Amino acid sequence: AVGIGAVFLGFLGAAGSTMGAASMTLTVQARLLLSGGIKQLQARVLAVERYLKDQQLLGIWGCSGKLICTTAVPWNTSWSNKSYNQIWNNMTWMEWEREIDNYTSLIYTLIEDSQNQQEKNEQELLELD
Amino acid sequence: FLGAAGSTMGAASMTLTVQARLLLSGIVQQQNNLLRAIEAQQHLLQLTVWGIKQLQARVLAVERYLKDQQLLGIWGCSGKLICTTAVPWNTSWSNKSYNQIWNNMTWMEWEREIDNYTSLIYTLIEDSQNQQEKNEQELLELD
Amino acid sequence: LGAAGSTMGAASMTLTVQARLLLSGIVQQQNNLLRWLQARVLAVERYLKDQQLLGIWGCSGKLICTTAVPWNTSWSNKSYNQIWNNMTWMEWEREIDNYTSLIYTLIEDSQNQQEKNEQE
Amino acid sequence: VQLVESGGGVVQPGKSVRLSCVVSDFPFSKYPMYWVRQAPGKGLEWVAAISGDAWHVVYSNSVQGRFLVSRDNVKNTLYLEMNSLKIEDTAVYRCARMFQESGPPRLDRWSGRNYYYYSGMDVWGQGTTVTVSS
Amino acid sequence: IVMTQTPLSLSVTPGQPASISCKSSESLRQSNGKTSLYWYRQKPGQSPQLLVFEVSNRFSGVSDRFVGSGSGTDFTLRISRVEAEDVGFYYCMQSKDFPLTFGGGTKVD
Amino acid sequence: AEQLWVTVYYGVPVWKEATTTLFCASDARAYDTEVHNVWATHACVPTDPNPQEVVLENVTENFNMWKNNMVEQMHEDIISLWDQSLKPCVKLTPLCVTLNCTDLRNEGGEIKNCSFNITTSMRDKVQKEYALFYKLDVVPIKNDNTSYRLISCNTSVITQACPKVSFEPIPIHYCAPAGFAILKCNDKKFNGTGPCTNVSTVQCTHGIRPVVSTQLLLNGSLAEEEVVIRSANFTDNAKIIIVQLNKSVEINCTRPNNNTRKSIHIGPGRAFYTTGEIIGDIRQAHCNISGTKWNDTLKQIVVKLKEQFGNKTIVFNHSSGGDPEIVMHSFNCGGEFFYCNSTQLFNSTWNTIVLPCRIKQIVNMWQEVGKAMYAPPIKGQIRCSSNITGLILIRDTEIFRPGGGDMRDNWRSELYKYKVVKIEPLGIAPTKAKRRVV
Amino acid sequence: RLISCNTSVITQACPKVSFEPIPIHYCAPAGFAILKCNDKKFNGTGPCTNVS
Ligand SMILES: *[C@@H]1O[C@H](CO[C@@H]2O[C@@H](C)[C@@H](O)[C@@H](O)[C@@H]2O)[C@@H](O[C@@H]2O[C@H](CO)[C@@H](O[C@@H]3O[C@H](CO[C@H]4O[C@H](CO)[C@@H](O)[C@H](O)[C@@H]4O)[C@@H](O)[C@H](O[C@H]4O[C@H](CO)[C@@H](O[C@@H]5O[C@H](CO)[C@@H](O)[C@H](O)[C@H]5NC(C)=O)[C@H](O)[C@@H]4O[C@@H]4O[C@H](CO)[C@@H](O[C@@H]5O[C@H](CO)[C@H](O)[C@H](O)[C@H]5O)[C@H](O)[C@H]4NC(C)=O)[C@@H]3O)[C@H](O)[C@H]2NC(C)=O)[C@H](O)[C@H]1NC(C)=O
Ligand SMILES: *[C@@H]1O[C@H](CO[C@@H]2O[C@@H](C)[C@@H](O)[C@@H](O)[C@@H]2O)[C@@H](O[C@@H]2O[C@H](CO)[C@@H](O[C@@H]3O[C@H](CO[C@H]4O[C@H](CO[C@@H]5O[C@H](CO)[C@@H](O[C@@H]6O[C@H](CO)[C@H](O)[C@H](O)[C@H]6O)[C@H](O)[C@H]5NC(C)=O)[C@@H](O)[C@H](O)[C@@H]4O)[C@@H](O)[C@H](O[C@H]4O[C@H](CO)[C@@H](O)[C@H](O)[C@@H]4O)[C@@H]3O)[C@H](O)[C@H]2NC(C)=O)[C@H](O)[C@H]1NC(C)=O
Ligand SMILES: *[C@@H]1O[C@H](CO)[C@@H](O[C@@H]2O[C@H](CO)[C@@H](O[C@@H]3O[C@H](CO[C@H]4O[C@H](CO)[C@@H](O)[C@H](O)[C@@H]4O)[C@@H](O)[C@H](O[C@H]4O[C@H](CO)[C@@H](O)[C@H](O)[C@@H]4O)[C@@H]3O)[C@H](O)[C@H]2NC(C)=O)[C@H](O)[C@H]1NC(C)=O
Ligand SMILES: *[C@@H]1O[C@H](CO)[C@@H](O[C@@H]2O[C@H](CO)[C@@H](O)[C@H](O)[C@H]2NC(C)=O)[C@H](O)[C@H]1NC(C)=O
Ligand SMILES: *[C@@H]1O[C@H](CO)[C@@H](O[C@@H]2O[C@H](CO)[C@@H](O)[C@H](O)[C@H]2NC(C)=O)[C@H](O)[C@H]1NC(C)=O
Ligand SMILES: *[C@@H]1O[C@H](CO)[C@@H](O[C@@H]2O[C@H](CO)[C@@H](O)[C@H](O)[C@H]2NC(C)=O)[C@H](O)[C@H]1NC(C)=O
Ligand SMILES: *[C@@H]1O[C@H](CO)[C@@H](O[C@@H]2O[C@H](CO)[C@@H](O)[C@H](O)[C@H]2NC(C)=O)[C@H](O)[C@H]1NC(C)=O
Ligand SMILES: *[C@@H]1O[C@H](CO[C@@H]2O[C@H](CO)[C@@H](O)[C@H](O)[C@H]2NC(C)=O)[C@@H](O)[C@H](O)[C@H]1NC(C)=O
Ligand SMILES: *[C@@H]1O[C@H](CO[C@@H]2O[C@@H](C)[C@@H](O)[C@@H](O)[C@@H]2O)[C@@H](O)[C@H](O)[C@H]1NC(C)=O
Ligand SMILES: *[C@@H]1O[C@H](CO[C@@H]2O[C@@H](C)[C@@H](O)[C@@H](O)[C@@H]2O)[C@@H](O)[C@H](O)[C@H]1NC(C)=O
Ligand SMILES: *[C@@H]1O[C@H](CO)[C@@H](O)[C@H](O)[C@H]1NC(C)=O
Ligand SMILES: *[C@@H]1O[C@H](CO)[C@@H](O)[C@H](O)[C@H]1NC(C)=O
Ligand SMILES: *[C@@H]1O[C@H](CO)[C@@H](O)[C@H](O)[C@H]1NC(C)=O
Ligand SMILES: *[C@@H]1O[C@H](CO)[C@@H](O)[C@H](O)[C@H]1NC(C)=O
Ligand SMILES: *[C@@H]1O[C@H](CO)[C@@H](O)[C@H](O)[C@H]1NC(C)=O
Ligand SMILES: *[C@@H]1O[C@H](CO)[C@@H](O)[C@H](O)[C@H]1NC(C)=O
Ligand SMILES: *[C@@H]1O[C@H](CO)[C@@H](O)[C@H](O)[C@H]1NC(C)=O
Ligand SMILES: *[C@@H]1O[C@H](CO)[C@@H](O)[C@H](O)[C@H]1NC(C)=O
Ligand SMILES: *[C@@H]1O[C@H](CO)[C@@H](O)[C@H](O)[C@H]1NC(C)=O
Ligand SMILES: *[C@@H]1O[C@H](CO)[C@@H](O)[C@H](O)[C@H]1NC(C)=O
Ligand SMILES: *[C@@H]1O[C@H](CO)[C@@H](O)[C@H](O)[C@H]1NC(C)=O
Ligand SMILES: *[C@@H]1O[C@H](CO)[C@@H](O)[C@H](O)[C@H]1NC(C)=O
Ligand SMILES: *[C@@H]1O[C@H](CO)[C@@H](O)[C@H](O)[C@H]1NC(C)=O
Repeated sequence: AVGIGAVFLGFLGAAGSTMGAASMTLTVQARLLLSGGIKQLQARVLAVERYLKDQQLLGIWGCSGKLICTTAVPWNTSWSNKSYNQIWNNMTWMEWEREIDNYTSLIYTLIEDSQNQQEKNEQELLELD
Repeated sequence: FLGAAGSTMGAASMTLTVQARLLLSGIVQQQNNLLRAIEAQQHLLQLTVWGIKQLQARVLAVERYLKDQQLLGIWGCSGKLICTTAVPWNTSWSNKSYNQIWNNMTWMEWEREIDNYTSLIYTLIEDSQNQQEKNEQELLELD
Repeated sequence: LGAAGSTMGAASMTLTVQARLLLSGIVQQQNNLLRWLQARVLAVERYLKDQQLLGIWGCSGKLICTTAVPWNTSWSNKSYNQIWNNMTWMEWEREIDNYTSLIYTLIEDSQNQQEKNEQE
Repeated sequence: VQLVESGGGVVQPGKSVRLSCVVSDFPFSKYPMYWVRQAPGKGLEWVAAISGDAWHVVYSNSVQGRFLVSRDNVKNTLYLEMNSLKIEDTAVYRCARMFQESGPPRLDRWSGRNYYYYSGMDVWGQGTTVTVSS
Repeated sequence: IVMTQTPLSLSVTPGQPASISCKSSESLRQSNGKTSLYWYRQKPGQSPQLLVFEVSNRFSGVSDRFVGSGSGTDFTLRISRVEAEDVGFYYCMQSKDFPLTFGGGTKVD
Repeated sequence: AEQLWVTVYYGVPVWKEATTTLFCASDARAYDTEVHNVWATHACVPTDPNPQEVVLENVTENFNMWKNNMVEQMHEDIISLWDQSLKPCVKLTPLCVTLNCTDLRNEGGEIKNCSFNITTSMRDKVQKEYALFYKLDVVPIKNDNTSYRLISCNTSVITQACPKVSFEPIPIHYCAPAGFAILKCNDKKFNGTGPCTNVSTVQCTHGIRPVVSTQLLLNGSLAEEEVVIRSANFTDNAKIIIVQLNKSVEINCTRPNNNTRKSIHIGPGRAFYTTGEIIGDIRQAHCNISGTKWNDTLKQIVVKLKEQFGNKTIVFNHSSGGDPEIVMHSFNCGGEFFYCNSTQLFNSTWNTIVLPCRIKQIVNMWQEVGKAMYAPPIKGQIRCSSNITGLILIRDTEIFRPGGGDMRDNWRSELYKYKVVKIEPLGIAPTKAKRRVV
Repeated sequence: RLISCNTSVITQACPKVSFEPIPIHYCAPAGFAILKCNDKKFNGTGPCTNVS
């Protein structure tokens, strides 16, 4: 005896939209990632153990607690032959994470040890004055 | 830690300078000694009725801690205690005036005042501010 | 654990390696579920103890951060280069272990419970 | 409390009137309302419903698109406007209040869509009567 | 949905118990934990008055001999020791979803 | 040009396919007060879901009804729901005793009631008895005159089920745990595999009544007003023909024998039951189908059976092969098991039926060989109306016969839409911005 | 004969067990709490005033 239409957004609702329209939608996929006869308990740890990993990798990159952030790691045009405005206006995310799937390991090493490791030895030694 | 549950909202912010009465500190001084490894000095000796219940007890200690950090983590208010936002208060949520909320009110009664409206406020922080400011910050780094 | 013999001013360059491999180590259990996790759940709780504790200490994300708390030499009056370019970390922990929880309240209060009263 | 209507009578086909139900004492913006139609010698037919904040409106299929309802929570009024009148619309209209209280809309987390709860009726106004003939 | 009832006419005299049942096509159990079936009565020439709102609870100004029960599809209203002023009709009204319908109204003389 | 730097994003809506654990989320009304509903296991998770749904409208996900994992997780769990419930009930090992069985006063069926000595829980003195025994569970033994023995003694154990429980197939909604979104195709022209158009996202799947039947599917779920028939290769001969017809075909099946209560000897705190008396006159149980609509149905099937090759040579044939448990039509009805003869249902075509049903008591578990459940019925007669929204055929002028050896194929007909994907919420991309460095 | 043959399975308890009552402190898990009243005249079902 209830019912009204959509108001804000849905779960995975932007997953056929462009990047410029999905970038304002990230919180709904951010909230419900964690909450949602032993075999319930074996699920209730894997859902935790996946959440910590994605939380941990943001922590190392100097980017914990923010939803988005930027670094100083330069984008390498060898990774993408796509033009700029095609990416931010035409390609969806689900397609996009089949295209840079191979380069992903190179990316994550080239964030930490490249910059945010280096932005602490530089950071700690800006004292003495 | 519930010492001011009969106090008023305009006065409970005075004693809240202690870290919500050292709220989370009671957990780490617990799980240092919850992780007394006498459980490992026995391997529980069996699987017992209590160890089934302790296992279902530690999970809720894990999950319900995370649901309060994540929501503070997403709101641009990670780890703080009193943070302000950019969301304008709508008078349709509560037509109570200013001093009645603060000087002349408990907490748990104020929960039942907006327990209906609470979920709308949750979306109206993220998609209004913390989704929003990150794009506008990234525009201010484009230059 | 490579710089365990270094001095305290020298072993600080390997702080990143110790932190990364605390959690899960290298990933074992290569998806072989064919045919009984309390130890897996505790390791997260050891991890989440500290990140929350650095969150209260105003020092989440960092590895090395300063304070507004002066030292109290009744803990250990051993001066600067008596230890720093002279001693490893296992020995510095065996000088401060009795005073450990006493340090933690002071860092809690006078650095963030203090600086909460500077926000305004 | 007191619950009556106004504007009733008799008109032709193709015409258009608007009734006026007025409540007395309860907080009117808190509650939703309804409309029911008892035909003479027949049972009852549900007509319409408004939310408490006048945002949600659900019509019967037979009178779909023809009628109109509205609220004024300040003036504590309740309107049933009607268009494209037919002879079989001749019956007794009644203004009626929901039994229970209703809350604000709900907003389920998993899909950004609100929900207005709707339950039945306790206080029937004695109601006017509209006749459509020549 | 469809929801009719039975029997249409029960021309009785006071002093005996009886019951009126309303039969459901779609089963009623909302997700709140309750079955939205509302039983009430009109008098002839009058706007109706609420007998019981839920099949469990009652309303103010109601004699104790008005009892109701039922499953998700079976629904039954029982009147113990049927009183002299039980004239008029008895409509069974459901509140599952829209359009929420009625019964015909069982006449009791 | 400009220098570009990588930029981290969180909560990026992407997925890969994963295989995780789903959990039961059933009805939660009338589970208390003696409802030991073995499907519900007292209302497994009491959710009673509100199945919301978000349309995505720009998303194509290449589905497959044949390599789906969700059908595999049912056939694990259903026998797993049997196995915990088959445990505490009464074991029937000490009953395999030589018999003396005579003809019963009011065909091959219930003619033989029997008698045997047994000393279960008293453990002092044996005692003869009287029971009621059908066919399909006894064997006339060798070197003796009219002496019987149960057909499945020298298999594994023959534990029955307890009378508290009920096999009543209430609809079960599979919901998804955190970090997993069950998807569902929104095209009703979906032929079983390949892509879809505008896939949506639900919290929790629709009504799934986990009924158990061979050669048909009783209380099922039906598509829109065309008849859709899917298979794997659909050219290969030894595949399974999944039939979804657009309308329902109503079935009545009844057991007119007034079976009653009974009191058979006690195990150790374990009262065992073997069907008490009939009222005094025997009518053999039968299904009873409105044979006009069934005759109407199969010409409607070759409308949609046809359009993949030519316009010629469609037929219908009855089944074959082996003992009658795989021949005759099997289904349950309210704590009671039916093997019905369905040869009449499969006359060929071109471009009120009564079926003789047979009932046994010692019933094998559905896929494992070894143990076997058992249940004597409650008092009175039995009636259950039902539906039909599908049947299972084989290929072999092109011969169609009613096959079937797996109700996963029934669950494949129920789960021909769904796919469970895990969120990989973390993602990166480049832009012109850069972290402030001092 | 023993009393409960046809009643249920009579099962011996192992003799190397114990039976003494030992006080069992129920602790709520973390994040929860247990409230306790301290009125001397408490009916068993009313409200309280000093809730510790
Ligand atoms: C948050 O949301 C929830 C709902 O959502 C919930 O949360 C979501 C998250 C979802 O999960 C959702 O699913 C959840 O459900 C809101 O909860 C709702 O709260 C309101 C209260 O604010 C509840 O309304 C009350 O309900 C009762 C009946 O409900 C019972 O059952 C439910 C469930 O079964 C229980 O929960 C509940 O507690 C009850 O047990 C209803 O009867 C009440 O109405 C009567 O009382 C009020 C108060 O008096 C009357 O209002 C007055 O009316 C007069 C007349 O005009 C005015 O003059 C007054 O100004 C006005 N106001 C006041 C303050 O007095 C109201 O009219 C009615 O009064 C009775 O009226 C009848 C008819 O006139 C009368 O009977 C007459 O009697 C005489 C003598 O006998 C003669 O015989 C007459 O002939 C006869 O007709 C009777 O005497 C009158 N009694 C009184 C005392 O006046 C009340 O509305 C609601 O049930 C509840 N749930 C839902 C689902 O809505 C919550 O409010 C939200 N939070 C916030 C902050 O908004
Ligand atoms: C604080 O909160 C407020 C409330 O929040 C509300 O509750 C929360 C719990 C949560 O659920 C919120 O989501 C929810 O909004 C906020 O107030 C809302 O503000 C928005 C503005 O963004 C409002 O949106 C407007 O909606 C109007 C109504 O749209 C409905 O009606 C349209 C048709 O309108 C109908 O026309 C007929 C014509 O005949 C009218 O019938 C007449 O009625 C008479 C009076 O009774 C008389 O009886 C006559 O006899 C009868 O003919 C009928 O009354 C009228 N309907 C209404 C409701 O009046 C439909 O087309 C539409 O689908 C919907 O059904 C729109 O008109 C309006 O558009 C207009 O205004 C724009 C900006 O003003 C303008 O640019 C446009 O060009 C256009 O002119 C808006 O779309 C929303 O309604 C408010 N909520 C409520 C409950 O009222 C508030 O914003 C917030 N505070 C802040 C600071 O944000
Ligand atoms: C396909 O779907 C249909 C309907 O969707 C199913 O048909 C129903 O199946 C159930 C299961 O057998 C039937 O339920 C049984 O009904 C019997 C008749 O009860 C009547 O009398 C009572 C008296 O108050 C009424 O309330 C009730 O509404 C009926 O009018 C009951 O007697 C049965 O109860 C027995 O079991 C309990 C369990 O403990 C015992 O305690 C009782 O003493 C009693 O012996 C049972 O509840 C239901 O009637 C069917 N509906 C019909 C035929 O319209 C099909 O079963 C399903 N297909 C398959 C293959 O299962
Ligand atoms: C799904 O895709 C369509 C296009 O295929 C998107 O529609 C565009 O929306 C923007 C936003 O206003 C308009 O400027 C374009 O003109 C639209 N395209 C067309 C062809 O009209 C749609 O937005 C996508 N869905 C989501 C949720 O983003
Ligand atoms: C069950 O027990 C009866 C007696 O309690 C057995 O009957 C006897 O059988 C033996 C040989 O079979 C005969 O020599 C006796 O004359 C029988 N006694 C009678 C008929 O009173 C019977 O054989 C047993 N049945 C079994 C073991 O299956
Ligand atoms: C494509 O999307 C539309 C909606 O965008 C789907 O239409 C829905 O169909 C269901 C099925 O009955 C209805 O209950 C909904 O009400 C429809 N949506 C709306 C907004 O009315 C459609 O099914 C999808 N698929 C195809 C093949 O068109
Ligand atoms: C099932 O029914 C079919 C047909 O209704 C039976 O097949 C024939 O039944 C007649 C009737 O006695 C016999 O004379 C024939 O020998 C049967 N076979 C054939 C090939 O025609 C069949 O016997 C029934 N039972 C089973 C177990 O299939
Ligand atoms: C509410 O209870 C408190 C409890 O105070 C304790 O009382 C016991 C009585 O034997 C005493 O032994 C303890 O030392 C007291 N203190 C503590 C810290 O446990 C009373 O102090 C209040 O007066 C009571 N309130 C009323 C209204 O009686
Ligand atoms: C607040 O305290 C009230 C006592 O003082 C009252 O306060 C103002 C707001 C006026 O209402 C006036 O009548 C009094 O001076 C209590 O009556 C009240 O219950 C308290 N709680 C509230 C308003 O939530
Ligand atoms: C169980 O043993 C059977 C042999 O039993 C004897 O042979 C048959 C023909 C009947 O006469 C029976 O009464 C006799 O006692 C085997 O036929 C059967 O395969 C065995 N079952 C197994 C091994 O599962
Ligand atoms: C370990 O000892 C050798 C020689 O004593 C020394 O040169 C070396 O630097 C020491 N290691 C560290 C980390 O100082
Ligand atoms: C810390 O210093 C204070 C003086 O400020 C002194 O009184 C106290 O004894 C010292 N702490 C300890 C543990 O000795
Ligand atoms: C470091 O400590 C050791 C301990 O005996 C001592 O021998 C050595 O001289 C110290 N070195 C310095 C530089 O103080
Ligand atoms: C079976 O019982 C009857 C009872 O009259 C008896 O005559 C017959 O011999 C018995 N047969 C066997 C094989 O025990
Ligand atoms: C079985 O018994 C019947 C009648 O008692 C008899 O005619 C038949 O020959 C017997 N069969 C044997 C002993 O094999
Ligand atoms: C279903 O249609 C698609 C459309 O290309 C086709 O590729 C696929 O083979 C079809 N499957 C069957 C079983 O006909
Ligand atoms: C279907 O028919 C036969 C049997 O498998 C085979 O020769 C043919 O290649 C199959 N087609 C497929 C699998 O696409
Ligand atoms: C089954 O019984 C019902 C009850 O009368 C009837 O409506 C239906 O037509 C019957 N179906 C048959 C006989 O096939
Ligand atoms: C679908 O059902 C309708 C009647 O509901 C019927 O006219 C049509 O023939 C059916 N479709 C097929 C393919 O038989
Ligand atoms: C149908 O198949 C059966 C065997 O399954 C066969 O005996 C019969 O002759 C066939 N009928 C036709 C018309 O092909
Ligand atoms: C079964 O069918 C026969 C003949 O079609 C009919 O006489 C009988 O009444 C039917 N019984 C039921 C229960 O449908
Ligand atoms: C069985 O078929 C009839 C035919 O109209 C239909 O009304 C009924 O809903 C079907 N049963 C179920 C459980 O859907
Ligand atoms: C205890 O006292 C309260 C009022 O303080 C009263 O409402 C309650 O009914 C009493 N308890 C009993 C059992 O009567």
